[PDB]
Amino acid sequence: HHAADYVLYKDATKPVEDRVADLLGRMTLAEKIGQMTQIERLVATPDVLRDNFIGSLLSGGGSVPRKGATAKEWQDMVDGFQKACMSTRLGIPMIYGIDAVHGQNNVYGATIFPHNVGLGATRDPYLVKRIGEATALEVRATGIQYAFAPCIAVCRDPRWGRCYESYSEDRRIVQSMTELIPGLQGDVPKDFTSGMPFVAGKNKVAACAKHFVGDGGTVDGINENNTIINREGLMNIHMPAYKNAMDKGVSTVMISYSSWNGVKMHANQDLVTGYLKDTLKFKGFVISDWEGIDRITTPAGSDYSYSVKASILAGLDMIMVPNKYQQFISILTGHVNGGVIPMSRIDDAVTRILRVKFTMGLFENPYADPAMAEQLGKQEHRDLAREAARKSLVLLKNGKTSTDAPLLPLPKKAPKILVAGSHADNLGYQCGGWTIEAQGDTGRTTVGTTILEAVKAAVDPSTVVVFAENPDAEFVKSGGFSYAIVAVGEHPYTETKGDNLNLTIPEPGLSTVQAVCGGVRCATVLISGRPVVVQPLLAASDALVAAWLPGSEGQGVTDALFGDFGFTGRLPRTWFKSVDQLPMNVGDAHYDPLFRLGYGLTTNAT
Ligand SMILES: *[C@@H]1O[C@H](CO)[C@@H](O)[C@H](O)[C@H]1NC(C)=O
Ligand SMILES: *[C@@H]1O[C@H](CO)[C@@H](O)[C@H](O)[C@H]1NC(C)=O
Ligand SMILES: *[C@@H]1O[C@H](CO)[C@@H](O)[C@H](O)[C@H]1NC(C)=O
Ligand SMILES: OC[C@H]1O[C@@H](O)[C@H](O)[C@@H](O)[C@@H]1O
Repeated sequence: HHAADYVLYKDATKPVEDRVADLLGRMTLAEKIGQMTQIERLVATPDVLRDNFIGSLLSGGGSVPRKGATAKEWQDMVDGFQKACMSTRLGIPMIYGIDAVHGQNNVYGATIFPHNVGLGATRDPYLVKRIGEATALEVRATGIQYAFAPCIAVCRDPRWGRCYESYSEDRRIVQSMTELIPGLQGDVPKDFTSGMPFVAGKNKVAACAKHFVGDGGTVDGINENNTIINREGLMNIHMPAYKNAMDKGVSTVMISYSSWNGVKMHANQDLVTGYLKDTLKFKGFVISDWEGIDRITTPAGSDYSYSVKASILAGLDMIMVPNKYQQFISILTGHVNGGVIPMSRIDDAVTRILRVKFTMGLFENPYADPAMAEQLGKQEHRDLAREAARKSLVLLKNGKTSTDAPLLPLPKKAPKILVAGSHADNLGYQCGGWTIEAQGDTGRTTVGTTILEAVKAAVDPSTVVVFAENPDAEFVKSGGFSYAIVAVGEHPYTETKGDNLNLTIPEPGLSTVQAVCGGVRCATVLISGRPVVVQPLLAASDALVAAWLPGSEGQGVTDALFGDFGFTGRLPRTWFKSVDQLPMNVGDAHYDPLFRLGYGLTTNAT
């Protein structure tokens, strides 16, 4: 279709499948295996990207051009890598991925939304869609086109260090929150075939349903472990939301480190090819987790030749190496050259990769848009996070006895109030994991409003606010306080570091609540990724709020404390009496919760 140097794959007016086929038929083995390779920015250089025809880059947690980098610094970095990729023979653009799992959370100044467990507490799929939308804009602010989200794990045991990344122990709630997908990617058209990939264009991002499948079903919540459940329960609990994701055009699917009845997901042909591809008709690309193929073996990495064979024969399309690309490419090339992996498998992986890239407009808009940089941390997005934080809060107690005056909502005007606790003025703790680093961090790590800052922004000008992180009982009794707001809870974590068999909050936490509430009527705000042992905190407190990990916008907390809005959140998980009960889920036979799934007290706006 027209000039003498015409190349059909480069013609934006042509159908995606025709462009895919046209380009695939021109590629060498090296160019094909390159597409299948995703590398860390930390090992990327212009020569590495060209010489190995690399398909994809990522940032792992904390993998950033520098601390405090601006949106434009990110764009410049991503465009630098893209320029190298576009200078290859075929000029296939790379796709750049990142964990934007509660906003664009590796980036300084990005809006940080509540983590998924709190979003489950909202029962508000449209709010979740709007968070997807805003997160797409903040990702594209940084020049990035691909988010490793949503995590649609169904966490069945809160001892797991990633339980906060699950919207609920109830698969129906997780299913409902797959609205994140069309928020991130755009709505699919009226005619759409379930399982096809979709992204609307340059203001949206490719999504990723992860981690397939049963990541939240592991024994005793041990991260990356074995999920022991018959096929019926796998399909009834862990699988459903993947079909909702197919229906909404999720572009990619990431494979889990976990095993199912002793078989490593990253080696499971029956589930990855037989089920996801052949039965759900998924036509986007399947990506590994980070050194996920390595972890097929014990020790991990002890037979990388086998890792490559097993994973690629199982049906994985793109491998998150993410460092040893030379070894990955060499070993895979060897296997193809020896007939151990057929060309049909290579061509399928590359067809899927290219399909997503052409569908999302990456060949038309390979570079960043500098007018998008100002989307990062935009006040309108912060307003949305603030609404989400407030809606996520679950009020568990509001009065020690049925005849007490209800403590919440608290008055904005009082002569003197106390804000206390390790979590009252600590932005990093209120954001939790996957914020600036994977494990998260402590203190003022990004731009935001702590609980203390939000209190001061909310109260009448005549109200004196005193902060004391860990006051003793006498300080409180002597201070002339009208009431106290005390905030405590878990420290930031993710993955295996978060696995925890006792689920008791660190001290001083309870001891501060006791000292404060002992002296003055108190609202306790518990910051956690999951239910934790809570009877002792309840016994001391007039009121207590499960605030989960509400993110950067602390004013969401005070919005409900001071009665600007009423409490509406409902537990998205069972609150256990003891960890000896676990696992214990709604619908179980011996169900003896401290608070059942769906529990939540309400207030009315002042
Ligand atoms: C589960 O963890 C146990 C305890 O560390 C470990 O020995 C076992 O190999 C793990 N199993 C799987 C499938 O990952
Ligand atoms: C509970 O578990 C974590 C390790 O997972 C540990 O750091 C913490 O000290 C433990 N708490 C108690 C009460 O043993
Ligand atoms: C709030 O308003 C409702 C209905 O409009 C009322 O019936 C309810 O009891 C009120 N709730 C509280 C906690 O006062
Ligand atoms: O950061 C890249 C990846 O790291 C892995 O450890 C996690 O399991 C994934 O959820 C994440 O996308």
